[PDB]
Amino acid sequence: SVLTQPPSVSVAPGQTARISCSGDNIGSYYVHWYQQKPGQAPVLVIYEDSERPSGIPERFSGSNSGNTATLTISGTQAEDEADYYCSSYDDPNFQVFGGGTKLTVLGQPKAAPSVTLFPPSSEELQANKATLVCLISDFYPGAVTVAWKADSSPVKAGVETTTPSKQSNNKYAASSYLSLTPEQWKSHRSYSCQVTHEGSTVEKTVAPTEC
Amino acid sequence: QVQLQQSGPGLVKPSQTLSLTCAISGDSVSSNSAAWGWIRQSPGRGLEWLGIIQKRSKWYNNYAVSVKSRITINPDTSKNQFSLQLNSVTPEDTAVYYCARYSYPFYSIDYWGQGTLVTVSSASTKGPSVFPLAPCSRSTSESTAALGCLVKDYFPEPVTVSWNSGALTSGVHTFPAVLQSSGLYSLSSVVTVPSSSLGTKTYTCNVDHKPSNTKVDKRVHHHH
Repeated sequence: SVLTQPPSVSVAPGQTARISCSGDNIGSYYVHWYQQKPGQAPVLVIYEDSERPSGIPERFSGSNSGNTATLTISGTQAEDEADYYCSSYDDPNFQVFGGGTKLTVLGQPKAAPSVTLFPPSSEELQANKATLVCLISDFYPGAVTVAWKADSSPVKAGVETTTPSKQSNNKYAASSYLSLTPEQWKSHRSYSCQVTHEGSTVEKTVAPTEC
Repeated sequence: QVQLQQSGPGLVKPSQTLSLTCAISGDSVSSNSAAWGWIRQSPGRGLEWLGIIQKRSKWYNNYAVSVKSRITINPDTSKNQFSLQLNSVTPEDTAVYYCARYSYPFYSIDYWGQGTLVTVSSASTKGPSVFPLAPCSRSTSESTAALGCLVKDYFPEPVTVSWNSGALTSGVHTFPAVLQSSGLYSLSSVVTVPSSSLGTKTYTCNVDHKPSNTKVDKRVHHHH
């Protein structure tokens, strides 16, 4: 089974965050919630749909009904900023995790990503290689979804995408790399770099007919 | 309390066998009140369950579908440990590996190991190929254009990129490298430059990879 989570949820300090975990009849089994900060092992914050283990602040709350399990945080603290994973149990496998959700506590205004897409250089083509370079900078919060396309069909093969990282201006940067053969670059009529940042998709496109 | 000490090599050659060990303290591996398993997490990615073992009437195990053909979790009832073993490894098996204790009856995880980063790579020390990054059919309408350098396929970190021998620092943005499946890194560095001076002003990146003695300058040719 698959537990679908939103990639990103942002929230201002002291306001309520809600993180979903959709799935086909996930309300029929118990759901656990784990908090994970970078460099650390995850921490259980909610078990049995809505129960808080010892130590877990009461501002954390849980729910589960039908096809949607929801982790809710009231008066979100800055320290609550982390990754939130839900987990349950179908059949026959023992455990399944949701894709995860980055929860950001706003410390600065939201900022749309700057996307630049570079085509392969002629030098690389001479060396019998082809690489598309998609650069994403100055976005906040630091969570993006990169989607490559050939003409109109999505491409996953040869795609290497970095993890978002803080810049010197406290905003975030990321970059995706598409490795191709020159025949592949010359075959297709177009290539696109789709970058989704909180429901907003910025798209950049290159074509082999531009030089 | 309960302690979970992870152990094993951090680097594994591709198609070999990944092996880790979770030494338990403050509990028994053959406990009837707990279950033990492994969970991994690819860098910058999400949690994924690998397998589990528990002793009821007898020893039982359950493995995730995609590793089941390669995964083996064996409880060492002597040294009070349980192991993880992945045959025929591949670069997508590169991740942080956590061992964990599942608490009855809800099977929630109260205790984790410190987690060991394991890399599946046979990468050797290599110098990068430096290619220019320049937009083709530009035809700008704004007072800003972007150009840069692609530093592809090098090992290991780091690589130092400068522009015009250090004379150009403003508007310079070097991006954190990517770790490709090959085990090699690729990096980009770009500059925000005025578009009104693209015809006369020149821009050259100075890439330096010390481990391979790479000292390459590359003038970024502007297209018009």
